[PDB]
Amino acid sequence: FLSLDSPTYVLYRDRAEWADIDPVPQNDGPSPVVQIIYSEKFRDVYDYFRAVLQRDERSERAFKLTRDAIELNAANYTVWHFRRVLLRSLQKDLQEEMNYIIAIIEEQPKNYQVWHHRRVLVEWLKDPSQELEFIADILNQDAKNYHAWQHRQWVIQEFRLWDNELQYVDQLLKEDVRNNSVWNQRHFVISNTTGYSDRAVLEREVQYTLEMIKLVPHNESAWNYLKGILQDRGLSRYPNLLNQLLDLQPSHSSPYLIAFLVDIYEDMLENQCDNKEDILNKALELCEILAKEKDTIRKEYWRYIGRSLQSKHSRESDIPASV
Amino acid sequence: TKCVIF
Amino acid sequence: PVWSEPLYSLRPEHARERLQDDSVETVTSIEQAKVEEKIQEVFSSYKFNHLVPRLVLQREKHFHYLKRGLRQLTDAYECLDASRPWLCYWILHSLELLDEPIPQIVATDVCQFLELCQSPDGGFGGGPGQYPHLAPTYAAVNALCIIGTEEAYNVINREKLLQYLYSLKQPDGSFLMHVGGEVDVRSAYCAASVASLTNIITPDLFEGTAEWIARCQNWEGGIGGVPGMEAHGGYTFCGLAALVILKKERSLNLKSLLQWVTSRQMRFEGGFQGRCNKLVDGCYSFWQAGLLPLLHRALHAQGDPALSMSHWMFHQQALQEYILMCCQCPAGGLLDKPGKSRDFYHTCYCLSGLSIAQHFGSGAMLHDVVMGVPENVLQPTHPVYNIGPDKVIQATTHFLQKPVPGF
Ligand SMILES: CC(C)=CCC/C(C)=C/CC/C(C)=C/CONC(=O)CP(=O)(O)O
Ligand SMILES: [Zn+2]
Repeated sequence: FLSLDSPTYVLYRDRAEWADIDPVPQNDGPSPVVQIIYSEKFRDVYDYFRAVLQRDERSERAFKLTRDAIELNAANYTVWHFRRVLLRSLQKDLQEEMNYIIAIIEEQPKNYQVWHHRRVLVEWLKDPSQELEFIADILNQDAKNYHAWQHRQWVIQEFRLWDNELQYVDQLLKEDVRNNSVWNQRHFVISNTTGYSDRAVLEREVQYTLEMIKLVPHNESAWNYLKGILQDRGLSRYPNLLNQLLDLQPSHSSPYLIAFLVDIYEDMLENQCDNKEDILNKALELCEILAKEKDTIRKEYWRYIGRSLQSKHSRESDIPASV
Repeated sequence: TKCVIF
Repeated sequence: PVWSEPLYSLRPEHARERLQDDSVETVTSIEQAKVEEKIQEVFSSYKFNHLVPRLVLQREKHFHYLKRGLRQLTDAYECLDASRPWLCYWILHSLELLDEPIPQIVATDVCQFLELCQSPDGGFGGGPGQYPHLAPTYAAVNALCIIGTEEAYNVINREKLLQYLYSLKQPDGSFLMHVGGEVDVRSAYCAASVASLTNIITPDLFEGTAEWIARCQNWEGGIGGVPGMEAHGGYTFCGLAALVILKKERSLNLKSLLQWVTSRQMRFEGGFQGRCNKLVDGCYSFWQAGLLPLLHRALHAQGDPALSMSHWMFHQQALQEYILMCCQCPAGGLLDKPGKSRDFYHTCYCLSGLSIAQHFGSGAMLHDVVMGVPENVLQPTHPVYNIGPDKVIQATTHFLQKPVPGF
């Protein structure tokens, strides 16, 4: 009815229809700590919210009051709980509430409560028909909104709406191939549909990624995805990978490619490859280059890896102390 | 512009 | 040498750490370039002003900022009206790190206020009369332990707290943040943190919790809010810290985790980002860097022989430089990054991260690294609870004197 931002907005203590209710002041105690000096509007709304909550007045006016309390602080989970109590108790039209939450999320998309509220509504209605499109609009403003992606995964998983998501993922990767959220979503979709075991799928993904790596060699997301989808089966399980990466050394080098090489060498030494020693030195050389020149911010990590490899892969690693 | 964690 | 620059971020080679966008511009590279340009200005300020650099932690200013906030806040904090126990915790911990005494007048007033925030059903709410919630419950307990007096400890109703935790426990091992609320890894950490400190952990309270948390580790090596989600420093800290409390860190692939977090430190800025391809932020100086002390302890517990005996596995010097040169507000308090305004949240975590970066300790071994003036050294913080290590010991010892509710 009367918006919190309306020029003709009136404090609740000045509203006739609320005259029967005595506001309930916040009980901060005798000598308060971290006491917030609330504005007039804020304190007035919450003093009345405290009153309806206390009386557990499940009325239309209380329902409208929660909208203002939420507007003043959408992070107040207690108000959201009461609002949901009122939604059911008063038999409120949930589609109308859906329109309401769609608007609140648009203005405060990084809030936890708003997304949880929307989820509850979808659950109550058992209707995901508006979700992918609504989320798409939010992601169009912040392509990395964590809550948005989390809600999207939930909807897709619960209502089995996998059919067009990979396509959606390709669209956003086109827009920004560096969007780590989209790479995560790509792995989410594939994992729950075909899986990465089907060799045709794994092949397709690796080709796609190496192709993306060529276009933007310093994009860490493509590299992490490449490693993420092959590390479980073991990098050494794929002999051509190493060679092909060494071929990008010239015109596509980066501390990322050098790092991957070390991971490949590491797994090779873990699955006792040929030229045990030759591979180790190749690895320690790279670890040093990274720690001293190519990636010094991670010097402590690279020196640790170098040490770890040395510790269990040097020719003298399995040799008795007496020898 | 601020961090939200709850 | 006389030509040698002691500050890592001001060395000539450092210029090579600037972003290489491969002439392919996207929203991500553009935003990253903007930050680096602003950070470069800060680094270059001394040179362009013809002054010798001096990294000073503005203790005096931060103290005034905290001292006042602990008592009164402007309406700018209306957005945190449902998180007042957090304000108590953030501020009290910052004062603790800065080694500033907590007057018993204050301590008792904090205790009384948190008491008003405690729910009849158990747990603490974000303010008097608010329903209980695991986030403010975690903050409340931490604040009371920082105070560490008999009065503070006695505020916590252990029987109800445990009852509250049980009412939120789910069949899959997870916990709701509050009744009718959302589920994510934060709840596991909040629950395990308050339950372990107050000694109320029963045999089945955390059944399946370690497994649920392990399901949140993804292809990236890091941990997401829920199974399937992108890896994030906030959720990763919660996941690992909770697992450490439950002594189940091994349920995770610690190696992929280690590789992921170390990659989260920005080569140019020196600070950490919260997730791959996003921006540096001072609060991650704790959520991210704080993982290294946890990983060090876990790997060492497995007998890892390659573990350094003097440093954490991240550039301690660079982190301190980022925080000291880019995260302090001249009026007191700390912040996200240059251009962002101060707040108690960042004041708490920037200092916590600074402490982590200054103090290394693996059992008997102890090595410090204090960049800038020696007065910059802070009190150490416990990597699991983020309160003084002495306060953790004191609190746990005290509650072990009590019997786990219901025996
Ligand atoms: C004990 C608690 C309550 C820990 C939680 C700590 C954090 C930092 C949680 C973050 C949750 C999250 C991923 C929120 C989404 O919004 N955040 C961002 O987008 C910030 P960034 O760009 O740095 O990822
Ligand atoms: Zn932050």
